[PDB]
Amino acid sequence: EEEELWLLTLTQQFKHIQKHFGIDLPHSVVAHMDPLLIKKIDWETTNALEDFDITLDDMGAEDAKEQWGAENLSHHFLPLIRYRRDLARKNGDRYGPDLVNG
Amino acid sequence: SVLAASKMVGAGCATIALAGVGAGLGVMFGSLINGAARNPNIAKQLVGYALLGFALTESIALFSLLVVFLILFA
Amino acid sequence: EGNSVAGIIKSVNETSGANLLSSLKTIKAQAAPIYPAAASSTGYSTQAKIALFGALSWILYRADGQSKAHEWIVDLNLNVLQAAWLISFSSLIPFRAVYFAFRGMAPATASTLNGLKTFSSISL
Amino acid sequence: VLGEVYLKDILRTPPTGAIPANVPHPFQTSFYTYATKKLIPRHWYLLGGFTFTITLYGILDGLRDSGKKKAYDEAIHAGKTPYTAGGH
Amino acid sequence: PSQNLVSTFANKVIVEENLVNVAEIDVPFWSYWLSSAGFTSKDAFVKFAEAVKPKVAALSTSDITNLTVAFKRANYYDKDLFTGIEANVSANFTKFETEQLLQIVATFDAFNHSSVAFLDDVADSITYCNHYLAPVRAGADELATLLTYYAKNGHERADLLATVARGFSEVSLGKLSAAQRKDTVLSALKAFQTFGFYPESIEAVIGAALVSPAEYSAEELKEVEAVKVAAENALGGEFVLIQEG
Amino acid sequence: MSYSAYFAKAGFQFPAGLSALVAGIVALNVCTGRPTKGTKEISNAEYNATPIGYLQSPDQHPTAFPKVPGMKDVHGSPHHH
Amino acid sequence: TFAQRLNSSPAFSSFLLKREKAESEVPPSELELEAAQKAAELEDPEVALRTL
Amino acid sequence: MAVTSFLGKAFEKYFYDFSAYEQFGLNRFLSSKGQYVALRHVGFVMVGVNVLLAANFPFNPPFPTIGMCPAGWEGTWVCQADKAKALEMYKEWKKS
Amino acid sequence: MKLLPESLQQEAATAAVVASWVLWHLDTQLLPTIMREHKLHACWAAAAKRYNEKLFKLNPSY
Amino acid sequence: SSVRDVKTGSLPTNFLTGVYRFWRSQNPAEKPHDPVNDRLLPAVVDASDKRASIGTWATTFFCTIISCNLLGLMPFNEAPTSGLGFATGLGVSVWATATILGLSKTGFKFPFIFVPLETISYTFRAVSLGVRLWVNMLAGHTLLHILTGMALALPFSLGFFSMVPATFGVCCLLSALVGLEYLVAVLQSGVFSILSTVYVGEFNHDKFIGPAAKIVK
Ligand SMILES: [Zn+2]
Repeated sequence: EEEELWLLTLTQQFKHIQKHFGIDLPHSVVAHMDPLLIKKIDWETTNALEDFDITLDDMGAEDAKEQWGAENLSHHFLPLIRYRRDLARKNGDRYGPDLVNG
Repeated sequence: SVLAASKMVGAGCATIALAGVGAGLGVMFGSLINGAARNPNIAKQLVGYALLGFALTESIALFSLLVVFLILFA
Repeated sequence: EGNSVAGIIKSVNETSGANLLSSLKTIKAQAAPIYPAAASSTGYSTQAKIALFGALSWILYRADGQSKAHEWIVDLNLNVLQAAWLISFSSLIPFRAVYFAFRGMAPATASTLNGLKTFSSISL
Repeated sequence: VLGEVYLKDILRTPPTGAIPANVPHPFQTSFYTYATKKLIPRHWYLLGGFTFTITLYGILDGLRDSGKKKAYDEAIHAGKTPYTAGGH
Repeated sequence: PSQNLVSTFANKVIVEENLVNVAEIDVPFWSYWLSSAGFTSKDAFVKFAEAVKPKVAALSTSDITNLTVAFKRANYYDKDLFTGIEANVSANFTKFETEQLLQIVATFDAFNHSSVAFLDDVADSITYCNHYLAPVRAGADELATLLTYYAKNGHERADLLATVARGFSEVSLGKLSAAQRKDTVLSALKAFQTFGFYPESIEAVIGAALVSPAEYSAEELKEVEAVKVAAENALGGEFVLIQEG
Repeated sequence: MSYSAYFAKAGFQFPAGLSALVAGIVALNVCTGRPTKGTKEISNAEYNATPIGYLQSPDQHPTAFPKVPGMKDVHGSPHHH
Repeated sequence: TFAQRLNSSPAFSSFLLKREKAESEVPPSELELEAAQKAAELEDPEVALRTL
Repeated sequence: MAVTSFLGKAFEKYFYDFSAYEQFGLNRFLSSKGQYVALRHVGFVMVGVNVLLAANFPFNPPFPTIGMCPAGWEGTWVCQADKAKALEMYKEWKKS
Repeated sequence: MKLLPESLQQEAATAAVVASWVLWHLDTQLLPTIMREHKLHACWAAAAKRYNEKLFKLNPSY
Repeated sequence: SSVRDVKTGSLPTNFLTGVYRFWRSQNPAEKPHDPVNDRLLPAVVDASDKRASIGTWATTFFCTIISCNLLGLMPFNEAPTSGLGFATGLGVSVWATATILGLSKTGFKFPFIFVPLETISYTFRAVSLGVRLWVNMLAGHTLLHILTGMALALPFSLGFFSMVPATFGVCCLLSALVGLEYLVAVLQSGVFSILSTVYVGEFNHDKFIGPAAKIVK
């Protein structure tokens, strides 16, 4: 139970989204549950890249499409990253993934 | 009223082009049936071409009918 | 409005061992999403009544102008010929199949969400 | 432990209290952001096309009005009626 | 007798004191637009800083970047104010966009103001809280300012380096003028050599110094060739230029 | 449960900027510069001189459900040259 | 099941879809029906603790 | 007590439940349901045009007659082809 | 029957107003909503494998 | 300042998603020679920046034209598209949009007797794109009005309930004509937007600023 809040909130949030998504989920409940994903989606519509996943399909870029999806949901690991970085800071060490040679 | 008389005669002679465009449109749709019979796996693509083809072919009818209007009600 | 899983954790840690199996259903019902119940049925909206009265005023104004027109009777019969097709579309169109075809038009509704799996986010 | 403060605005649970307001897009908020971010940088070709068609149709209205006024002028100069009255 | 009246009205009511006294209601708005219009006087911004100083911690992100850009243009550094602005950025870092953070980091780089927590929150916000193509819309001078900021403060964040290395390309460096491109390439190559991080997009930096080496001096060319050999060793091959075809 | 009652709570709502669309169409139809179809801009002395029925042309008032095509509701200006 | 959730959705309360059922378009699988039964059985958390 | 609730429920019961293809037992006369929908469409058109023509008549039609009258107005004021002559004939027919 | 309207410029401006309103409503009200749904589903479907492998590597529960 | 709430998976959202993805698929992006990665991602983003939004424009024109075309078939209503200025203003608007894009690509420079002949052949697209849709809408309404008069004449001069088979046949013909008008409304909206996409995709092509320097292995 050192990090069970972060894993269990990921499980619960995705279970609610997957349970309700194409059926009756409002947009407000989505933007409440995942505000940074909605922010990264709104950046694409704002910066005229609203067809970017269509462009990556037209260019045949499956690796870049995987990177696009993974970089949009990359904030789901940010609470764990900040928690482990603060743990390593209190222990006096450095966080491993932050370094180029880690 | 010889001008209006010639307007009726000219519009009636003006719509002869709809014959040629109808013969061409029937040729194109018969070839659409043929091309669906040859390769039905792409048939829903071919119908699209047919519609696009019909599109441009139809325009040659409407430039006929426009002249008819420009003969009749100008 | 705090994290509901944090409330689950606090409520489970706050119970005693004798009270746990009794209180699990209430801890489940406390941190469960709000699905707001149906309110009392009211009158129509201001915008709904504006839409219906504006549609009726447009229909009356257009029928009046169609009556004033030179070929008035064929105008009023064109209205019958169009209303016949609006009637027949209610009988012909397979609205369930049309609904699910439109659901297949969008990729968000064409497939299920393929996302987080259980074995990755498990916490033993 | 990993507290709730690490999850603050990153990751939320489904709402238990009430359904919130929908988060607006920046274009839904202001027309200035839509106009300067997407309407002018992306759709100025369409706006120039509409401007060209309104300018051109104003030119065509000017030509039609000039021809109509010319016909009216020679009609009143010839001494005849420019318009047919009709029967009521 | 109207000229003596307009001379009495012109020296007592329309003054700088009533200008900075009507500018107290929305002070990041007024300081931003007055600094853009050119009004960069020190004493007005001394008044402006103690105007914002209570209500900094509850400002919006647009008002924070407006106030920070305004104090960059006025060149007035208030340590308690920028501690408040840094605490605002560190408080709700998820709301800030990448362009706002690049303007804020440019102001914090003009002065030598940094904390470890502020640097981690800006890097977390650019990397995780923002779109991964937001460095592409940035402009390489802003990203080089951020790279030199993190290099000067010695804060090593390889995820942020992999994020802001995306913004360096032929496009963003081609948008710059020649002197500004030389300055940006020198700053980015120095920061990448400091961190020991050589991404696949460093070559678009290196190429921007080697397609046109007429503006570069001999010691700068030695620096660029040092980073070029280091990137050749890191990326695993030799550096060629591509022609038109 | 479900969010069905949440969406049944909100009534009918217009498209978001429909007032601007109706305002643009109405401002195109009323701000034309030219006078109303059928009417002619006459002088104020002529307008105050003539009665109502003489000022109304018969071509602008067609009969509602005319028994004969071309019936007009009013007969305007029997005094003419 | 997904079909039951579609039947409880607002779209099947609308006038042109009042008498329609989503099972008639795509019926649920045997795995989906047995998993809906299993999830209804495990909705009691004490039963889930005892079962596990 | 509400009017629009009863109107919605009544139109639902008329739209979905009330079916004159089975209530009148029209499956013996007609082949299928779609044939009934087509014939009810054309019957709606026929009844509508007859109600309009039947509604207001006798009148001089603006649509071109094919040289046929209603069999009671050979040359009164309904079959007149010239419109001003038909108008004055309508006037001397309305004075009666 | 007349082919030409009373003003061609008025009808052209009506078409421009209607199409520009459809453009603004599409870009502003419809396409943000469409892309919120579509890009949520598409981001999850594009990142399922990488996300689950990264979370499987981070998870110390096994 | 508060926006409305939207159900995810609504039928208008799904319909407009399919329509937008269609008109976006009409002009696909070109595959680069290099593999798409973080080195190539600003080149891809700038390629998307230089490409005109023909998906948004074609969806705009499709939605407005199918809305007016279907307005023509509602009772007490005529299509706005059957007006000359409306439909031909839309046509000249698409032609001028394609021309303004192509001129801006060539540095705002206007373009051996092949050049006036190709100029007339290109300039006739402005006439054809609007006159096709306008002529089709005008012809359908005009044909229905002429046909309706003949049908009205049959029960006006043969009794209201005295001639059943000929009135039934001519009303079958009229009803099939209105169904054809529904088909022509949908088809001419789709045709206008497809020809819009090809006319602007003639000028949508631009230069790909790829990598000028690389590590070879
Ligand atoms: Zn009509």
